[PDB]
Amino acid sequence: VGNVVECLDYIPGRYLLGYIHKTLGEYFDVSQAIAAGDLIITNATIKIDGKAGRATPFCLFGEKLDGGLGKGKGVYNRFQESEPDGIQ
RNA sequence: ACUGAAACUGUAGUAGAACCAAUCGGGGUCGUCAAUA
Repeated sequence: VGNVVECLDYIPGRYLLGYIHKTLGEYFDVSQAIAAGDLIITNATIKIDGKAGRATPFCLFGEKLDGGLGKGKGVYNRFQESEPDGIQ
């Protein structure tokens, strides 16, 4: 956007494609696999619990003053929980 | 169903102005000393 580039907080799988070509392209036709769907390289997301971190579900809601996942409390799964009495 | 490329946080700017390390002072001159028996 003009003279600034904003950055993602994950690595998209397309950036690893050139590495997939370089390392494995001699063992199979990588381009053919891509076209056929025989290859998936996922996004690289932050490692949590020793595994790929999973994008925070939008069905989670924080108590606006005192809650949310950053505050570690007052997090409601609105797929399963009614909105509390008097708390936005 | 495929990483954009390429681009010097540089350019100009005197840590300086002001402030006496100074003020006063004849290299001079006279009475004892000591405490017992």
